[PDB]
Amino acid sequence: VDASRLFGESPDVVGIKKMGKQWEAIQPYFDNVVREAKNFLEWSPNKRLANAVTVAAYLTSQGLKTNQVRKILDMARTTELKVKRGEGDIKDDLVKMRYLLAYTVGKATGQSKYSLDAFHRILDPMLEVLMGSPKKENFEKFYDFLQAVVAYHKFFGGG
Amino acid sequence: PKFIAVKLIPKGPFRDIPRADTLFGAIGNAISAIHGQSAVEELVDAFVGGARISSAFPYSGDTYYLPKPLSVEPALEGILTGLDEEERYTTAKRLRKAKYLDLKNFELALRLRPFTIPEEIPYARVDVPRVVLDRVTQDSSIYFWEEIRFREKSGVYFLYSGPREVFDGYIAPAMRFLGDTGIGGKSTWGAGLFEVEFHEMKIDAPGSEYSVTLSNALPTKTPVLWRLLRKGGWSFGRRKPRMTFIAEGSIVKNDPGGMERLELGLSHEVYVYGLTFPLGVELPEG
Amino acid sequence: EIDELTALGGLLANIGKPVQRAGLYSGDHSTQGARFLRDLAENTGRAEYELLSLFSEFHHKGHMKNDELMIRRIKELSPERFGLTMEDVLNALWIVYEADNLASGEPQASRPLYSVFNPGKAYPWAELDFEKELPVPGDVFSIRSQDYRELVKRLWEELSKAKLRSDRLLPVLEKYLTFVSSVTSEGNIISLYDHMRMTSAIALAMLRAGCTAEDVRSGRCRKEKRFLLIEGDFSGIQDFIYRVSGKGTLKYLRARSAYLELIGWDVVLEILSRLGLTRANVVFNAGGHFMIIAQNTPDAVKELEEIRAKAVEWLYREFESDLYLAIEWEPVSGREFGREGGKNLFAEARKRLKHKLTVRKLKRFGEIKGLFEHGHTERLAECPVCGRELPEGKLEPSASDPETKVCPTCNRLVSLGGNLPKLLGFGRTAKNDAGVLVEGPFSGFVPYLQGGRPVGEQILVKNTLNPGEIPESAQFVPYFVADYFKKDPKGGVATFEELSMASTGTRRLGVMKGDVDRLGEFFSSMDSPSKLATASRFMDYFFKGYIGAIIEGKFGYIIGDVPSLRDWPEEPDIVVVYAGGDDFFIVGAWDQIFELAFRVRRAFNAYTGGKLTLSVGLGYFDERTPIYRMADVVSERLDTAKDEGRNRVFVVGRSRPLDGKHKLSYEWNHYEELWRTYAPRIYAGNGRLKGKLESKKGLLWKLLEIRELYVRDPNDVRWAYLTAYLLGRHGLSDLFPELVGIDTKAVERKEPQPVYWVDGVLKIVLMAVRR
Amino acid sequence: RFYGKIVIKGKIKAVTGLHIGSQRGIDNPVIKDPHTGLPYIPGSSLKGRLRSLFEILVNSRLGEWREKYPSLANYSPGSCRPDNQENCGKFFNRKINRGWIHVCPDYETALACPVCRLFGASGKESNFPSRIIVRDAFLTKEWEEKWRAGEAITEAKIEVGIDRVTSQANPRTNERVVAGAEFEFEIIYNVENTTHWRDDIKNLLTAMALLEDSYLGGSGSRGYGKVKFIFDSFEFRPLDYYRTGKDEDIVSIDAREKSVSDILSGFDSLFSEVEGKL
Amino acid sequence: MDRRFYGKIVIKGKIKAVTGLHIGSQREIGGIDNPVIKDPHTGLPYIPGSSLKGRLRSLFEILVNSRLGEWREKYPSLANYSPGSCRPDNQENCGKFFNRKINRGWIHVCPDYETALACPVCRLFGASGKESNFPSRIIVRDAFLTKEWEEKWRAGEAITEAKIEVGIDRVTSQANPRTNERVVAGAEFEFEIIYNVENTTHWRDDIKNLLTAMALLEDSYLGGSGSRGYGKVKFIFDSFEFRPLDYYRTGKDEDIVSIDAREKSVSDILSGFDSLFSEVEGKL
RNA sequence: GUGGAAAGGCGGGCAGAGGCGGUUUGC
RNA sequence: GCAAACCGCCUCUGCCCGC
Ligand SMILES: Nc1ncnc2c1ncn2[C@@H]1O[C@H](COP(=O)(O)OP(=O)(O)NP(=O)(O)O)[C@@H](O)[C@H]1O
Ligand SMILES: Nc1ncnc2c1ncn2[C@@H]1O[C@H](COP(=O)(O)OP(=O)(O)NP(=O)(O)O)[C@@H](O)[C@H]1O
Ligand SMILES: [Mn+2]
Ligand SMILES: [Mn+2]
Ligand SMILES: [Mn+2]
Ligand SMILES: [Zn+2]
Ligand SMILES: [Zn+2]
Ligand SMILES: [Zn+2]
Repeated sequence: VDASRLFGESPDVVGIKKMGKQWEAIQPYFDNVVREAKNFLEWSPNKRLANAVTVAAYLTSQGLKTNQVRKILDMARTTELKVKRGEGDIKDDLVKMRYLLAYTVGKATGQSKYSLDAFHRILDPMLEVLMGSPKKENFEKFYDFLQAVVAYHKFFGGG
Repeated sequence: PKFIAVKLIPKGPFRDIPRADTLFGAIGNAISAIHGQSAVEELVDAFVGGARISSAFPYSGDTYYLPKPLSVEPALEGILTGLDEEERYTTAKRLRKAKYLDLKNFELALRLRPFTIPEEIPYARVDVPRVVLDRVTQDSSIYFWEEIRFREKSGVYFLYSGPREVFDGYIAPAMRFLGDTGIGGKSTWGAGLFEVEFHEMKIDAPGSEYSVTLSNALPTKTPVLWRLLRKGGWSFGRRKPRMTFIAEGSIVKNDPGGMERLELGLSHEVYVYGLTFPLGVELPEG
Repeated sequence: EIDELTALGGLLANIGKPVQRAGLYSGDHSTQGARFLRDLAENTGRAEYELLSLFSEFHHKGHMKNDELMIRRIKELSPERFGLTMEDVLNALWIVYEADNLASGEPQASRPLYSVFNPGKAYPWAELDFEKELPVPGDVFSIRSQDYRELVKRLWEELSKAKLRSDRLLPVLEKYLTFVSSVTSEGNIISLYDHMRMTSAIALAMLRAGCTAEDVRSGRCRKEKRFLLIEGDFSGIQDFIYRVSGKGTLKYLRARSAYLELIGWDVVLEILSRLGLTRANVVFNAGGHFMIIAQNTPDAVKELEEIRAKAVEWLYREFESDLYLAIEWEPVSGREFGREGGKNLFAEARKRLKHKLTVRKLKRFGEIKGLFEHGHTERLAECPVCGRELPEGKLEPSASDPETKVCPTCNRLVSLGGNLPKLLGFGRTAKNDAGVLVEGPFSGFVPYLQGGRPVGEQILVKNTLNPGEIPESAQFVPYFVADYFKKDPKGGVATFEELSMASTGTRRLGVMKGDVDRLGEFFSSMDSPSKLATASRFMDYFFKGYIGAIIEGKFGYIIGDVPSLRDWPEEPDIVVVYAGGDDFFIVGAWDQIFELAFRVRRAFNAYTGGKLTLSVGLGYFDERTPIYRMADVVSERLDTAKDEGRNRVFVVGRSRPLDGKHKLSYEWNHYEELWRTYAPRIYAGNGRLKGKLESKKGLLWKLLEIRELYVRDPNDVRWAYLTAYLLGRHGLSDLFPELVGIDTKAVERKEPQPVYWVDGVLKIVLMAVRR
Repeated sequence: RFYGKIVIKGKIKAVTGLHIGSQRGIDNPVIKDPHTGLPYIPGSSLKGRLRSLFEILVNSRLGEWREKYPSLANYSPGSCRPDNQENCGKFFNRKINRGWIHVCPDYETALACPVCRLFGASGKESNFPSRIIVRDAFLTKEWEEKWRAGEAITEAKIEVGIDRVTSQANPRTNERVVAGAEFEFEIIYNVENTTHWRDDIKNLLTAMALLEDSYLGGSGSRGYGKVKFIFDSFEFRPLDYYRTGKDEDIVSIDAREKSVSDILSGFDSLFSEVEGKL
Repeated sequence: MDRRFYGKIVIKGKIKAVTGLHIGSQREIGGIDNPVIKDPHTGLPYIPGSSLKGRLRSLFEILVNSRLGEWREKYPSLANYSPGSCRPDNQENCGKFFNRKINRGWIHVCPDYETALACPVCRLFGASGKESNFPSRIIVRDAFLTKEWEEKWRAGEAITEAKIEVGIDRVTSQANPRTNERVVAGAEFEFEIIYNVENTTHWRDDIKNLLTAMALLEDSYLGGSGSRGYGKVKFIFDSFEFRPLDYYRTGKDEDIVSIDAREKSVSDILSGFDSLFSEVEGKL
């Protein structure tokens, strides 16, 4: 019933809002299918919004405190300020983004391990593609995906 | 026939799509400014013994629009015989109501063939509100002023037939002066300004005893099918009396019109452009 | 006279049908129709009802046999008491008999009048009084004899106190016999009035044509062009009325529509009172467009060309090529009225005549002969209101500001605009009389006030069928007009600056314009003159009569529930500039114009049996925009909702992507479904929002900025997650749940998103809270 | 009589935000192109703000310009609003609908006034046209390519109104242009008389100097103005140019010069070829 | 009636946020709750003209409210005002000093032109009104960062921070945290106030009345929760200049320049006002 | 020999009031 | 041997006035 409620593009946005062990594997195999999507610059279409609904649904069932993610959300913010005719190289700052991402999972101790497990599992294979990459492209598709994770985090009852 | 399409590429909003009486008033003010009084009389004598200009018509990116001839409203049962009656009524109602046609559909409308309308008119009549402010107390006084706001690649153009030395000596210097001053409207607000390009238009018009006018004509005899246009403008502050033109698309028969002179109390005499721009057309039985 | 006895012959011969449905005597209503008129001649009547009972007894061919049973009864009943001859009174019965078949082209039951729009739905019997009763064609009920017994009782009262004369009996029969069927059959949609109004029209036009009793007996009057269909239309009405400047705040502009309708009646009644015809010969007169059946004599063709000459040459002197009246005529025969074989002949003669109206409007003032010839006239100026070129010296100071030098034909309309509450019609007399405000092409009209005695040979009375204080030697012409208007604390018409200061929300002017769609195709299904006359009054009565009864707040169960911001008040600030024909133009407060657009059109869905629709254009403007600009926009917006799926009502000026997939006009069933969901979650009633959303409009104002990212390009999906975040932190996950996710089926159906069709429910409710 | 058309080109730099309203999801929209939605500065909003600033400049110097300009002797400093009659002895003589504005009523008086000679008058049986043409300043192509790239060009700023006693807040929203937006302006002076054309340029460049320290449109006193003119090139376009089309007009060069570097710091040094052809 | 022009007294300098500054907007997906306003082009915070011109007016209307028996002998149209507000009786114009309902607040704005010509508040900040409408004489422009705080933004220093505050429930000792972005203390903006000299009779007072409101602003706060630390603004003046009428016609540097580059805002309204503005009085 | 000539969508309005990064006990 | 339970926004306002 959990994989049947998660169709290709958008089966139900408010249907999953009213809905533990059902999507404990159905969303996680889809998060592994999101982890199978190693090329971030592979889906200009609705698939980014289709993934990020299923990405943020597996994490809203766990904690995923936004105030701990804001160290990365302001890291994607201040470097998007560097996109708007400020710099041309975020190579010295995506490593700083990945340094604080290890500091993100390295600080949150307690019951927020499996929430930060999939948060470590999804972003970092896309960031390794972003290592030797341009920044005007392959990052806009990443950051529009990065906005869509937090946007459905609040819609399904997070904070 | 082969004409010369004088394109006008706008540098702002117009006040109205110009007409043939307010292009010849604008050209005659241009020749009186850069040549003098002795060349305006040579200009009026060239439109009598020679060829003339048409009204201004819109375009949109090498799709030249031309007015729908009035020859097709009595024909409109016979034009659309090959259409089923569930939509033949409303096809002919949007076709009788139309105002402009493409260059291919104009050449079909001259021969009484099935043609289509355009979906996008290249401008809009927008109401920009202005205000009047006191210089001491900043007191507002709103009034409403309407403009013609064109699209990205669109503009207006008119046609010219005649000899070349009349064009290259009078009309071609007039359009470079009139690009920096305006064509009607509040030209001190940067309204009637444009750039100019000279091109080549070819129109397939059939040969018959009837013809359609592509300009305001002021006919001498009575035309065959017409659409009245009652206007009269201004001339150096003096007001022109309203005169009964016929709009473009009207059908005349061996009728050249005639430029009428007026007095108006000025030093010179004021000519109102009453000549026609004929292209052949096919009619029904009346 | 045989003239007044033929017109009152065919009009008063099919009477006797409603006493057969009531059962007052032994049947075969030609027998009872004689014994109803002959009974009326006894008690409080003259001896001419004794002779008008011959017409109601020698038709349907049941008595006119062997040409001798007619003589034995008309011998003792003496025509010598009046002036008629034995040959003459026998001649008029054959004229009425032939005219009965020329208007129908065709039992023993009691079956109602079926609707001309749906033949499967029928009308209950009602009065034509335009109060409390919208006749909605419902389930077919056999009308009881207790209802026809009360029809005859009200009719017996009214025929006695009315003068035996054609202009006095036509409003009597129009009140009572409107919703009575002519021939009691299955799906008969011809009214009994419109079969008697069109039998007396053909019968008098046969007498004027000169055909006699042997031209009827031998069939000579059929297959010979002895009839003549007059049809006339005004061209330039939209440029005539609304093209005025920022003067005359809605009292003048409402008097432009009343003065144009007086030009219409001054030409129609000039044809009737000069060809010898009656008002029954008018098939219809609906919206600057009329149709008259006349006679085909060379004395009439010579006189119609002089009526057309003097009317056009009048219009050009007064209205400088702003309004034209094309009048045409087409000779038809007796077989032309009825359907022959399977090919309709009456719609064919109506298309031959409509083609002559088309080719004459393309020759706009050809019969002037000084039209394209110039002329030196000195010292001319323009009226500041309407912009007509007059020689100054004819200009004069107005009554509003004495500095403004207006033309004399617009000081007569500001005064007439001030008397529209205090006006029960007009009196039509000669040009050079006292008391004449406005002048038509043939006759001057005097204002018939509330109190006073009228003057005029023909007295037009508005919105009633009752000659109250009219002299007994004058002609009564009843005409209807939609005359609802908001009043100020004074008695006069409200103002553009006063209607828009009682709108629940921001200050805008509400201007609507809408007409019946594909109506000319419906009028081609009519195959007789009586069926055309039935179909052209009921559509005319909706805009003439059944549009004031909507704004008064009636029709509660038939309309039901509509998109309403505030509840429907007892005094709606709504001004009907015009309604009539098929179109209406109504201004008012923009929060009640919007409700009335879905309240008129829901009432039109039940007036017709669902088979005809409206299409409404809507605009929201400033008060200080002039009405020549607030009409050219809505007429463009009316045509915008008409070159589309045609059932569509434009609502608000909306931006949309340039792909061609999106359309600016809501369909009617689409938008009304989008009100039942979206309104009870963000709106509560009377200008206020819901709970847990009070002072939270920063959601809803910025929600349109989310939608404007969709308008730039629908190829982006950025509006989908931005919707879910802004609804998220406010706790409003239940409100608007189908706006966060995209619709996968909609792209497969190639239709716009639900974020596209949510603008016109938000934007109306946004601006109807204080804004 | 016609001699040429002095063409002034350059850029308008919105150093602070820009509001020019229309009153039609922001409660106060700015004007926009009806087809694309790009904002623009009109010609009416830029000519009437040059005229308003220059009429106040002449109002303070009526008695001091009596000998360079005639028809300033007919006027007294002040408005005609208390003594409610048009064309009276005061300076703001014409009433349009509610406001009083200096417009000279005669051809031979507007030809001697410094305001109505340049900005034009209306008259009764006079109708003196103006000499400058102020085009609509649209966004430059550096800023339309930023518009196509998904950036925003107009923000939404939420001010408030606060009671001095209870501190009740009452907010509204004002859309204005993002600070920094380059425009492209255009002013075409029309040389009718060859004597007083130095005066009509030094008066036009004076009203641009006033406009840099004043505001253009919107609230302004709350910081919705701060316009700054960056000139690009001047032209002359002589009478010989329009007859034959051969490109030998006089081009004065100011690639990056101010409105103060152009008015006396270059006025003889740049227009020396323009003065030589008269 | 009789609006003139003599010059534009331009007051420049630098706004110095000694404690953290906060001027907020309404809501980007991830970010700090209650955000500071920002320039949409450069992505940096700033101070509006509206948040500075209205704040100087709000501190000055209250100071005139407390003296309606000392300014009124020097300023007419203060006999029409009795101290207090129109909050009890919901009329616009009565004898109370705060005589306009803006939407729900009461703000002293004079109703007419010739009434506002003699008010000490509304001759400087301007007014509105039916049939007569007195515009302002000062214009306040938006204060962006200085040039030395663009470099610190490019170097990577935090121009803002995120202070977290807790509204403690009194009985249960329950926390309730939320975040507040604030411009970091020591950050330095650049203000711009331009007084428009229209009458040479009364400009001595309108400069002193403008510096009166500035001296009240260094003692009060500017934006945000300034009763909890978020204010403490300080003015560092650069250049009092005059810009006479002959400046805009010639274009040479004919402007009178008063130099007080290292002085205090109360050290300009101090006795020595008529010494620093001695050359301005010689030009009128 | 231009349905023309002249006309600032403008004046006044603080995103502000209130609020200790805290307490509870153990796993 | 050392940390985790909970708390992440609450409630007021939201265009007036003039042509
Ligand atoms: N007195 C009136 N006031 C307002 N509208 C009216 C009045 N009388 C008629 N109308 C309506 O105005 C509409 C417009 O008429 P008209 O200007 O002739 O347009 P049109 O008939 O479609 N053009 P054309 O084909 O040349 O006649 C008519 O169809 C009537 O329904
Ligand atoms: N009540 C009426 N009785 C008879 N004729 C009418 C009536 N109302 C309108 N007409 C005429 O019928 C025609 C309807 O024209 P029009 O208003 O264009 O609608 P249409 O032809 O059906 N096309 P549409 O625009 O979709 O309504 C016109 O010639 C009107 O004058
Ligand atoms: Mn018509
Ligand atoms: Mn219709
Ligand atoms: Mn219609
Ligand atoms: Zn008039
Ligand atoms: Zn002047
Ligand atoms: Zn005051």
